Amino acid sequence: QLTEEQIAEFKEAFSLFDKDGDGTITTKELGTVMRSLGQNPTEAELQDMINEVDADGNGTIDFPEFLTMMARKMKDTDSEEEIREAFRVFDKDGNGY
Amino acid sequence: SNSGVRLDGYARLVQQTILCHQNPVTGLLPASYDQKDAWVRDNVYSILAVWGLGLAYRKNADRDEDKAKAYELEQSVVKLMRGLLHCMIRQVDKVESFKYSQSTKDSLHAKYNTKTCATVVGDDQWGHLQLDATSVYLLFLAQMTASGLHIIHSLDEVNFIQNLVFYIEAAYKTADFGIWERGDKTNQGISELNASSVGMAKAALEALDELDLFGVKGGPQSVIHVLADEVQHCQSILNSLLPRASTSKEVDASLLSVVSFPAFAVEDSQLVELTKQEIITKLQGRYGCCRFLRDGYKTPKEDPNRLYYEPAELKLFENIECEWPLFWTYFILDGVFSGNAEQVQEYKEALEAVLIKGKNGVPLLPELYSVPPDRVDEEYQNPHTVDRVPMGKLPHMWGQSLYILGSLMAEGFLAPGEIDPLNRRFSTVPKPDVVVQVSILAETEEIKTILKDKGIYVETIAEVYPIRVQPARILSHIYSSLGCNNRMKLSGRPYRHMGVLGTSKLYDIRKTIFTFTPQFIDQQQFYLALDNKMIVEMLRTDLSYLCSRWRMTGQPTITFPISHSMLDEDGTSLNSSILAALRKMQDGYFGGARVQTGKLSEFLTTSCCTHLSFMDPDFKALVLQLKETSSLQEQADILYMLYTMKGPDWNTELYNERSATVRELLTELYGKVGEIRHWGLIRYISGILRKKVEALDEACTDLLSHQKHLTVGLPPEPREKTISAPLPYEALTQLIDEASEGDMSISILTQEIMVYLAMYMRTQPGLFAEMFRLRIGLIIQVMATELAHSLRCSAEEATEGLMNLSPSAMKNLLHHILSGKEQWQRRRRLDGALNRVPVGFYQKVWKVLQKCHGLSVEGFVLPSSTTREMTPGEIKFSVHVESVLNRVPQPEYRQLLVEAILVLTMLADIEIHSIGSIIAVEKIVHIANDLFLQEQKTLGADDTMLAKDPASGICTLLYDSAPSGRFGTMTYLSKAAATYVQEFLPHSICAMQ
Amino acid sequence: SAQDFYENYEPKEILGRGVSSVVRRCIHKPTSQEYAVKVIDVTGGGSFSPEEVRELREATLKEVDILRKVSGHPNIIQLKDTYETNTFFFLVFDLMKRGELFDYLTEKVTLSEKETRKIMRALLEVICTLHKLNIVHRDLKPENILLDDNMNIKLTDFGFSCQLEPGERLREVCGTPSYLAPEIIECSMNEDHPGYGKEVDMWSTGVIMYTLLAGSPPFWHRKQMLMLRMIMSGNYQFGSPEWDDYSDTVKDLVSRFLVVQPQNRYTAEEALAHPFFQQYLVEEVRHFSPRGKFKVIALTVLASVRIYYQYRRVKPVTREIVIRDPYALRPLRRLIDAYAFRIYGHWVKKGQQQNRAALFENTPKAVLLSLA
Amino acid sequence: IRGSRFNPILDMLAALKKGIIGGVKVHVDRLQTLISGAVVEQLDFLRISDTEELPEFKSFEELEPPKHSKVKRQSSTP
Ligand SMILES: Nc1ncnc2c1ncn2[C@@H]1O[C@H](COP(=O)(O)OP(=O)(O)OP(=O)(O)O)[C@@H](O)[C@H]1O
Repeated sequence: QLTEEQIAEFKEAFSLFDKDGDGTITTKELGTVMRSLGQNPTEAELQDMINEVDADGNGTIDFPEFLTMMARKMKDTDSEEEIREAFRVFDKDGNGY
Repeated sequence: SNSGVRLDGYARLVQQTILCHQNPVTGLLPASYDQKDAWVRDNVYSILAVWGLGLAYRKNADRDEDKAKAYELEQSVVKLMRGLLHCMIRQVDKVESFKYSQSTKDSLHAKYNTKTCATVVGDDQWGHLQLDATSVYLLFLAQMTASGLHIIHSLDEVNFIQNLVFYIEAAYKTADFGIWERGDKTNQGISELNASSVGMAKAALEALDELDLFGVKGGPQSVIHVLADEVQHCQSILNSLLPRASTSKEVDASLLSVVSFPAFAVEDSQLVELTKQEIITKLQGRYGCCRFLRDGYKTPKEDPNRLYYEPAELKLFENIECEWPLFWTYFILDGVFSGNAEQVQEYKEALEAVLIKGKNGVPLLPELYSVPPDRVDEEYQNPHTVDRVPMGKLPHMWGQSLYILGSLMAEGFLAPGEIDPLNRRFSTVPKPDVVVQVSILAETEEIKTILKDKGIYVETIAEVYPIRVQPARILSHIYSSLGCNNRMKLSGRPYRHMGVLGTSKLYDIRKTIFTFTPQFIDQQQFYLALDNKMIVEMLRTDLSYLCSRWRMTGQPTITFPISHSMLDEDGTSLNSSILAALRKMQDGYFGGARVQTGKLSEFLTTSCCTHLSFMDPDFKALVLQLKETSSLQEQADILYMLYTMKGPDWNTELYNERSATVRELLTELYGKVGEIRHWGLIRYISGILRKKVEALDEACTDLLSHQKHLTVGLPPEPREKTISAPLPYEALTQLIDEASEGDMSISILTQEIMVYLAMYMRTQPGLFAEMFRLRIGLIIQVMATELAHSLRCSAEEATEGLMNLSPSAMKNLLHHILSGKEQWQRRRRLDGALNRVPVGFYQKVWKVLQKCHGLSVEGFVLPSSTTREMTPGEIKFSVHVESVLNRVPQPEYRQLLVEAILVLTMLADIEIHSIGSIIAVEKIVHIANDLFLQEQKTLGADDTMLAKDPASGICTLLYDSAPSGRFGTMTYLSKAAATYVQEFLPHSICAMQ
Repeated sequence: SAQDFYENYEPKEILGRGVSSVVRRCIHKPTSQEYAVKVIDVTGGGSFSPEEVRELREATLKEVDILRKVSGHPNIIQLKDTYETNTFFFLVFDLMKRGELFDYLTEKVTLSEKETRKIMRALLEVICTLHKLNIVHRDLKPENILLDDNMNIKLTDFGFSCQLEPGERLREVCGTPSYLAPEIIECSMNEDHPGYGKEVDMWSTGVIMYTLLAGSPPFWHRKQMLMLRMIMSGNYQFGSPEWDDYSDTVKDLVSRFLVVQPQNRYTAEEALAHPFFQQYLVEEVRHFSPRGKFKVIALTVLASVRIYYQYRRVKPVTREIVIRDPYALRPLRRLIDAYAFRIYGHWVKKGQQQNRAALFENTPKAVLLSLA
Repeated sequence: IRGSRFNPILDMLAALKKGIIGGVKVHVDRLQTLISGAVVEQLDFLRISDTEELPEFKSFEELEPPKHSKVKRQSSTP
């Protein structure tokens, strides 16, 4: 079961995902966010990701789609791999914390 | 006046262009160039400009010069019409010979010579069958007669015109060479049905429905009588045959002449707009519209001094077809006629540029524009980019006359109501509704009383002395004596059946009102009228048919006598079905029509009444055994043997006081059996008597109008020849008898089945969808197998039960089978037996053949070189694919091959590569079967589960397996196809998407 | 009278057929409308006794009364005009250019998430509206529900639905054999259970959702006895390779919609209150302590990292896997299922004998099928 | 043509169509056919008139269908 705090956090994440409020994450906004973070995904890779995330070929991502994607279960190994990757990304400086 | 100056200029232009070749003595204009030959259609279309000019000049009367000019133009038109009439009466023998047994060698020659009115070519060096030209000639003759001109002038000429109408009315079930006189795209000495022909014939029959050729001074003896059933059949044929050009042409620019000013023979304005849009999309060019796709006329190749072009037109004549401005003139006529103004201006502006000047700056319409031989690849790669050059008949009389008429129409000097006094412009106006009137008559007093105590008031056969009621055969015999001339060796209208649209109207002969019952209530002709459910069902059908069109003026009237055959077993009350039908009609509603009960005299006040002016003044041991034998079935059997050995027409000498022939005894036996209502020997009696279902040719042509193929009897390789074109009644009966052979009852069963198929095609044209060919023999085998399975009996018992079932039971079983409703093995067998395939199966097979070298079906081969010769929309490719797939005689194996082809097409869609080899579907299905057997062995199934087909080597579980699923046959077929592809790939996979 | 109906409505081509009914289009002459007229006879061609005729008349009058009771609902079919004759019934309704849900479902095999969401939302709305007026339909089937040009579903076939009062239960046994609750079979065993109730519609909604989502009815067997035993036992299961790629909310909704116990079954109002049908537009009361902001930031970072792994987790074509098993690829499985349905799309009509689940055979055809 | 008078009008029209009505023989045909070939009376004095403006004569015109009730010629309805 979900919670009100989780719903509010998901809504805030969806709002912050796009620079302009239009109900869609948008390919251009996602690319700009990726470049700001320090990543340069390929156009073909981005298109493949958009197609895989979306349930059809409309090419747009909605808030329910993001909520469903965030609701996936990673089990155990994927969870520790994800947290390790997040820590490595956050730990850019050579300090160990 | 300025208008006078413009009219004088138009008259001068007409005289300098068309009238300069008047060709006196005969009056037939030469067809341009150095031809010295006259085409009836060309002359008829050319005289339109002269007729319009004369009509325009007639308005400005009261002057000697104008009156003289108008009289000269009208007399020139009359002289041309009379010359054509003399030309056509010169082939009275040909017309009379074509009247019976419709064949291409019996029709009058389309090409007529110049003065002296003789024949210029033989009967085999040209296509002498063009009903469109004669029909349009008749229609224009009717139009001129209604205008006021006198053309038809003699009673012998009236009889000839009636004979011509009888000759043309059979256009809906015959194949001609068309306007182009070349049949389909490939000549090859073949002919096929054309929509233009049947449409123009229907319009001509409508024009001459009750026209008086002698004018206002004519009498009742100089009028034409045209039946409405044939016209409605033609209308139905056109409606079911106008999403394209014909059965072979996807689109023809000649279809404009049916949906425009000429003959206005079309309804459903939406269909007209769709046809115009598709013609513009597929044919419009920079110098007019092409005649049709893939035409080689006037090309820089193909050996112009040759005929009967071989099938090598894959790309030679594609995208470089010539364009004709006459279709632009037709478009401008259509725009200027109905309601359009801007379209007229734009088409005139477009056509003015393609015009070529002549002597003294005279406008001239070139025949066509051809692509130069040097710039052929440029046009092929870049369509409609190169510049063509004028060639052919520079003074095209047809096109010039059409353009002149259109310009005169647009300039306002003429009105649409002048050229069309028969108000054919409003043929597209929707019909609001129609109320049908019916009457019920009691044969005897007992029937009237039985109807009375049930709350229904009827009138008996008597007491209506001013009105007489007979069956339709009398009406038929009466119409058979129409247009009969002994001196001219004219036999009149041949004996033909009539639909419900003919018997509905009232007839007046010898100052007596005559009403005829519908032809379907004749139990003597066939046993179909015996069944009460059949009676009520197709009575509802014909009521619906009458309510639908009713194109004829006046109210209709139907008479339904209640005979003695539909009473109950006790013979004291009516059956439930007929009583229910009477009660339903009493409430003013039956089926899909509004009806009202009443008295015939009341309906006589307002109804459709027609006046027929032309009617004004040891053998002995066998006989003893047959007489004394019981078991009436065995009695009919012995009668059949007697008829077979020595009883064709010889008297059996059964009686002593009177000598009765075998036919009398057969009729007596049939009458006796009809009372007991036992369907054990009725089929045998019908087969012996050789009784044929009425309007069988109508059913066949209705079935064939939807691009369908029919086969008669069980299929072996040699016999069971397919039928692809409409066939006469005699030849159709001969083919049916030949297919039935000595089984006799097979012919009757086949007749019943195809008549049911034709009935169901009109009512529900969705059950026969996805079906390309229909086989009566396979259907008979399937119903016998299904009935044997249901009754768990033998084949002989199944045949006996099928024979014993009532016709309503036959219809119900056929409907249930056609719907495919009531395990997987049986379903696959039924699907394969009826060769049911998906709609896009032909396109998928064509794409696979394009992407593969060929397909192997364990025998012969299907090369991929045929994809360029044919098209996915061509029925020839579909029939070739069906014949290739029909080699295997196992319906389950046929379905397996179909699904293997489908999965192979899906794979070929998935992988972007060229196979470059021949793939065997038999090997694929064998690999799938082996994989399924291995999987079953691994799972734990024993020997009794892993069965083997006696003659196919296929596990029964595969047939019983459902199509889709985790362990469905789709997955196994896909695995086998992928394994075959990997086996025929260079040690790798090339599937990426 | 019949004359007024004839002068007001014009019969047209047949649009549908029933057990004893013919559906044809009609045109309102004063308005030039495109309504539909239904024609049902009385005597049935003289094939039945007048008792059957009077029973049919009673059923028709009950139908028109119930329909007029719920008239005015945009989602519910409306009876514009009704007529009665001696030997014919004339009824006027609203014609739609789209077919029933059966045709759309068999054409599309499986519908999209938005489509199923809105369809169950509309169905819940109509069933709760009916409950507010104390009416039981108990005949919710995919064939009995139609669609329009706006993809809006309108329930029909109100001849069955009748008025109910608190404290009374019905006892008739009927309906599609796969659309019955444990209540009806318990009542019809000999006499024990009282009668009908309310949760029959809830299980009807559940099986509708299951059929629309999974593509096949939840319960289907080759034998009537086996299928009724399975339905009574309530041993339904979710397909392994079909239900994996769906959000958990639909599994939960289906599970509570198929509860065998009528008491534990979710109410229509409870189903409407679920977050699946809940939507939000804008709010300004989302204020909390900095701990809430930290939690929101952490969840946003987690979601971003999760979506950062979506493209790298995609699988290649894997042609070898296709050789070993074509069901691994979801698009390939969907394509082959659609092709198989298109091949055999003409054998999907009314009747429990043949249905969508007949085409699918998940069970292995081995020696284990003999045991029962 | 409305009301109970619909029947007598139809009877008179049928009598006219038959050929003889009231002891007088009549012929029914299209107007255009009757006009053609018949003697026409000439009134040339109008052209000779010296009036600056030629007088305008109002001819019989088709009556458009109403757009409020749209009575499409219903039955007699006594
Ligand atoms: N507006 C409409 N347009 C076209 N078809 C319609 C319309 N309304 C209903 N139908 C069709 O008419 C039938 C209505 O149900 P009806 O009660 O007449 O049939 P039935 O055989 O008794 O059973 P069922 O109730 O299960 O359909 C269905 O076949 C439906 O598809």
